[PDB]
Amino acid sequence: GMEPRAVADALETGEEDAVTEALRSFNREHSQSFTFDDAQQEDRKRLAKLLVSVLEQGLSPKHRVTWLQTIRILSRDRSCLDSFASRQSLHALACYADIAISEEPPDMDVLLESLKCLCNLVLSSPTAQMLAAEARLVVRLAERVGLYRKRSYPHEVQFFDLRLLFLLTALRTDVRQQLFQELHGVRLLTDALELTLGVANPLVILPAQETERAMEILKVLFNITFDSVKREVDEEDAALYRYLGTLLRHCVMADAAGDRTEEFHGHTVNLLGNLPLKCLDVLLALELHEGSLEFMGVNMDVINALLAFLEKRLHQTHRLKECVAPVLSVLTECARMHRPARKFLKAQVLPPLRRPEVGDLLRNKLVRLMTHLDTDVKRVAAEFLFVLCSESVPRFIKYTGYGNAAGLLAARG
Repeated sequence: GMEPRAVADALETGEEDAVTEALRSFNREHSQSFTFDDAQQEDRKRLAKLLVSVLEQGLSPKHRVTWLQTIRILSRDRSCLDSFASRQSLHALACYADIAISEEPPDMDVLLESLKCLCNLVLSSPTAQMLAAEARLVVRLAERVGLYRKRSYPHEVQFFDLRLLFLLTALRTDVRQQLFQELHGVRLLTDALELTLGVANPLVILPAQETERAMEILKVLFNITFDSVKREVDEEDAALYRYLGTLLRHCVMADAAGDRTEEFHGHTVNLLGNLPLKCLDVLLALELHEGSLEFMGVNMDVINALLAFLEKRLHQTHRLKECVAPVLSVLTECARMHRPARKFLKAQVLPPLRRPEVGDLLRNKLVRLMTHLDTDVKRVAAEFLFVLCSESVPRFIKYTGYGNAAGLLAARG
């Protein structure tokens, strides 16, 4: 086909017409991933060195898309990734992605292809991660995310904008902190989540690509809130998180296209686990439609859905039981906040019957978690049933058996 040597040699040939066709021929074959060959390792490296020197000096406006395409393809290789991880190479991409604090009109295809290059370099090059922080790309990247309602940007550039935001905040502590503290990240991404859901008549089904965007938003929101929320929050912050929690309540009650409904709820529940737990009362504020689950004059659709997610997530896991802790701690706080919730979950999880650990029952799988290797999963499992048991040690011992309940009574002191 179009080998990397022949593309390199075509570049050593000075004619711009053969380099244009040889790049397009290379961009057609190697666009998919199974074209990757360990035999063409060095020939891909020497071609990157040729292209990078053009990029950090300026790409001609004509055929600019095909030049970024070959770099986006070569950026999938960890060997050629170094050559582009330079201060001016990443400044060129940031300018073509329009997030470089330069302009102070957009070709949507050059804009998107640059974003995919930055995502590949930031993903695996710690030098690119450092230089992207230093270039403060998060500033105008968060700004474009806030103008998504005014500026009709395509789905692809919206997805890779949010993915780069995800990669920057996951891989750089400083960028994660300035999105939260200086760039109003929670409030900004909360508005982006609502726009992506079409909320404000509940949301029942989310389209395939609106789900893809919303999951990435939930991932960035998880990053900037995982350790930055004090839970001793302002009255203004408590309203912001209660607003965000209301959006997550819609996600809990909704469905996504494809099989993504499982991943979609997991991201939702993960974010709920980061909220100030007094803001979780929003989960119980859902007013009673008729077409509901009712318990003691309170809507229990939300808590039934979380319970369903717990029972499903409990089945799939074998040794990654950590992914069950977020829904457990959300359901535990509801049972503390609410009395009809404490009583509804007690009937569903620990119904009066007549061997606490043996069995395929939900009560049995939970008691098995009280004897576990992870210290957090074993504590959230016991605390859940303990709260459901009205925090009574004798009743707590009856349902869980004393052998399993000894850890909770000893650790609590």
